[PDB]
Amino acid sequence: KFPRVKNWELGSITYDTLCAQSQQDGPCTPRRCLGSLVLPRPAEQLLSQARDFINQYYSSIKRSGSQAHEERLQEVEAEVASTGTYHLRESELVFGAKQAWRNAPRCVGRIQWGKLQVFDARDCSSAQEMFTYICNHIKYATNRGNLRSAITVFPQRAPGRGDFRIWNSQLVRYAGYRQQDGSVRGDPANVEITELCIQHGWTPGNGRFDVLPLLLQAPDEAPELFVLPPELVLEVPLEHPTLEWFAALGLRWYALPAVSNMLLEIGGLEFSAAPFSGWYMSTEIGTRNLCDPHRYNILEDVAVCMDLDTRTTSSLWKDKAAVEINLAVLHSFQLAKVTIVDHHAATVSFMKHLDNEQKARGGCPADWAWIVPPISGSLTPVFHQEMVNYILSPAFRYQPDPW
Amino acid sequence: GPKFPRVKNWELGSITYDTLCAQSQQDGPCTPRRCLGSLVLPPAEQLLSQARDFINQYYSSIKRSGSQAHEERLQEVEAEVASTGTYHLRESELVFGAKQAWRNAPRCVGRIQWGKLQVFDARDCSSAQEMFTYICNHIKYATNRGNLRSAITVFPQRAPGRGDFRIWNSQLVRYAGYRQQDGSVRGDPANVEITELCIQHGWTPGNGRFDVLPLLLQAPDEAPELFVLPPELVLEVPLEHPTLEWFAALGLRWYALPAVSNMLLEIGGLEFSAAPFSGWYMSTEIGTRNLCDPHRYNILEDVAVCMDLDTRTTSSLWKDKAAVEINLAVLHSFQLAKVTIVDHHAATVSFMKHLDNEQKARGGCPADWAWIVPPISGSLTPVFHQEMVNYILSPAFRYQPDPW
Ligand code: HEM
Ligand code: HEM
Ligand SMILES: CNCCN(C)c1cc(F)cc(CCc2cc(C)cc(N)n2)c1
Ligand SMILES: CNCCN(C)c1cc(F)cc(CCc2cc(C)cc(N)n2)c1
Ligand SMILES: CNCCN(C)c1cc(F)cc(CCc2cc(C)cc(N)n2)c1
Ligand SMILES: C[C@H](O)[C@H](O)[C@H]1CNc2nc(N)[nH]c(=O)c2N1
Ligand SMILES: C[C@H](O)[C@H](O)[C@H]1CNc2nc(N)[nH]c(=O)c2N1
Ligand SMILES: [Zn+2]
Repeated sequence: KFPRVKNWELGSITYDTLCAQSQQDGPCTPRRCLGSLVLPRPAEQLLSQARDFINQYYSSIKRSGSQAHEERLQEVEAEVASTGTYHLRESELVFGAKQAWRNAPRCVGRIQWGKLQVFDARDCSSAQEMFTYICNHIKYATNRGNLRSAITVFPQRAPGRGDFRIWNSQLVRYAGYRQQDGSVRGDPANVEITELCIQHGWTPGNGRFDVLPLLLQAPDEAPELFVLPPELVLEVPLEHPTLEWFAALGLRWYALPAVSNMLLEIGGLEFSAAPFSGWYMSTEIGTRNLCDPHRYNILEDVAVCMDLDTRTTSSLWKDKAAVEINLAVLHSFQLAKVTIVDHHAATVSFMKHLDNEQKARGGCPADWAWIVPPISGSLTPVFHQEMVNYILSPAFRYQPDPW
Repeated sequence: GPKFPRVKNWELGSITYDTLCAQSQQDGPCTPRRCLGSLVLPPAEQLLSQARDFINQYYSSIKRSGSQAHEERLQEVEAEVASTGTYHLRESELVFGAKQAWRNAPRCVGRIQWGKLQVFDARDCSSAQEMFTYICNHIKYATNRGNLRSAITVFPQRAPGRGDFRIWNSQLVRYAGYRQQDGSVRGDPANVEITELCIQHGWTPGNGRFDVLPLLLQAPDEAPELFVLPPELVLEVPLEHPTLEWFAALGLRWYALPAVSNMLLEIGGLEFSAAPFSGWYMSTEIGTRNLCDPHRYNILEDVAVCMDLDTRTTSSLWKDKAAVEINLAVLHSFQLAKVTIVDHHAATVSFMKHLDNEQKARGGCPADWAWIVPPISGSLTPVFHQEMVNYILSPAFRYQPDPW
């Protein structure tokens, strides 16, 4: 049996047959659905994931079952048989990274999946070197406001030894300073990484938008501190197209969303440092990062400037302030010529992606709770679209924090 | 930690474990290999175990579990089943079961109110005309001149070898949907089919955007029959906006009483195929889904044009700004008309209080995140940041096939 998938706005029906290729088990059983949880709770098998991945690569280039195809499967068998592991060709790595993005059920930006610059950094042997590669990535990805998707791939995990790791969850993060009295100055999401930085010797500031240094770690070594050169870190002050006092709030955000704590798995190999970046969807900044209660939490302050009736929920002051904040983000990014996409444009392009994927592959793994944006859900088309969530490889996965 | 689902609140950092899911006898649509949580829709000795189960639940609820009364009720149930193949619920069993079915409904955000539910027994009903008197009575009590009270009326259970009692309409109040020559719809496109059924059974149609439909009511093994609700029983609220003076000119309105009439109520294996129940609205149901879905009244562009927004580019957020104002108009006009309504901020806050009560009372609460989170301003409400475990418990409200 294959899932019947319905869109309730159009009345149309598809069948997901792609999920039959699912590698791994998710959190759900017939007795209870755990879909809304954010986090999850040797050689024969590395070999089979390797074979499987190599079969996909050769299929992708239509040279499947050919000479090169069997010689490569032989290489993999011969390398695993004597070292217990193997290595990807650079073009196999490029294919894997793009497929890992393609497969990410929670990503709304997947229409872009084929366009991704891949920097091979597997020849790194120190924290210093990683920092070199990280500066290259940021300078490349930012491209003065004209953002380009990219991923840098540091050396794979190895049975012996500790992992290459970037300790920060993103390459650009604002410090969060826990005050005497429990309040937080800056981004509350970053209190622990901020504390790690200081303790590994960083001199802190006391702003709300102090860009953190990076903690980079080469195997079985103490991590090292590196400051990003400020001219590499593009930022957009926030203002509103009609509310003149908004700029006064002194709010801002960085251009480049570069996730750096996830693990990339391709054909059994695991890449524990492989930072990747695209461009922001404006609700991530306008709704979540600035309005979440446990993040910068600015709703009430804006509502008061707007001079709204804060005393009651039913004046919808929250809803109103949130819309002006998102509009400020969009306006400000467009003004500064920095790539951003609104939640309506993004979800329309994601619907076109579902359709492309339906033809290309027979389905598309999608996580409905993550795909529908955090404001105006049912005003976007994805809300009315049933989706099927499941795990395909290559994949991005969570991994434990290295400390 | 323990061997049950760990549940996290990401805003507050707190953790619970759901042990209630262990009580689930019925499976849902998910498996280890894929999640189907976002899909809208996924006996003999068999009756006996559902019955025995429900009777145990009843005796626990009255703290008389294991008692001689408890064991005599079980034998009473097996006696009756054994000789007729079915059995009857005591009155208090039916009240308990109705409340528990609402308590159990994973998609309902209003469950903080579950113990406060007025249950009309109409298990004696025996004609379509009589079902109509009960329904009028329900609408009268439940509306209460604007001060809405939750209620369910329960009609006779399925019975082996006799047809069912059915209310054909999906709600007791529904606006007509008239299919046009040009292929569009006047009124509510959700009601096209029921509207066409009503006409085919002899209703003379209107041609307004808000024509109240008649009810089609079917007694056992009979063609359904048509009943027009007297207009003074159907309370309606004209929509205006607190500051946008022109909003009233749009002539939009909504009824006071949300009453669902097509779900099956299942209690200890018995099936109440007609058991309409009503509460009060949460404002986003009307202001966001009913008035702004593309496939419903679809008014967002009309309202944004009147507000003079730039509807030619997504990035002006015209949709979000118009939806906010339509929601504000629904809240303001209900308040003004003194008709009970609840906004999505108050409703979700209260539902978090419900989760905390149920966590202490039963060790968890089955809940369907995609339906509990409201269709605007999702992450500005606390439910967005609450993980939720979804499973089926009984007594239950269930979907059932349409009778035609
Ligand atoms: C091109 C512009 C892109 C946009 C607008 C975009 C949008 C998003 C958004 C909004 C999320 C949810 C983020 C959150 O709520 O925390 C997300 C998740 C994700 N995206 Fe993207 N994305 C883009 C590019 C990329 C790229 C280049 C990759 C990797 C090569 C990627 C992989 C992911 C993954 C793995 C997730 C899931 C994160 C998790 O499980 O926590 N995306 N995307
Ligand atoms: C008292 C005020 C109540 C409020 C505010 C309320 C709120 C809601 C909302 C917003 C929904 C989701 C509707 C949708 O978008 O389709 C819903 C679903 C539901 N509520 Fe309520 N509810 C209330 C009372 C009741 C009562 C009195 C019952 C039954 C005794 C009930 C049983 C249900 C059920 C069974 C569902 C979902 C069934 C489904 O669509 O699959 N609720 N509730
Ligand atoms: C709190 N969520 C988990 C943190 N995390 C590991 C994360 C992962 C992502 F893929 C994406 C994001 C959001 C950042 C992002 C990343 C990318 C590549 C594009 C984009 N528009 N936004 C966070
Ligand atoms: C409100 N509905 C009835 C209350 N109730 C559970 C009950 C009533 C009886 F008269 C007798 C019994 C005992 C079982 C039994 C036995 C027989 C022969 C018939 C019948 N209707 N019921 C239960
Ligand atoms: C896909 N399902 C839509 C139709 N349907 C069967 C339905 C069922 C409900 F319980 C509730 C609703 C929503 C109406 C409602 C019903 C009640 C009792 C209270 C309230 N605020 N709102 C619809
Ligand atoms: C508990 C809940 O699943 C959690 O808050 C999720 C919901 N959906 C989300 N969707 C996106 N895009 N990002 C998120 O962080 C979350 N958070
Ligand atoms: C496809 C998707 O599951 C469907 O549109 C759901 C989503 N969430 C919902 N939530 C509520 N309260 N009501 C609904 O009708 C829906 N529809
Ligand atoms: Zn599931």
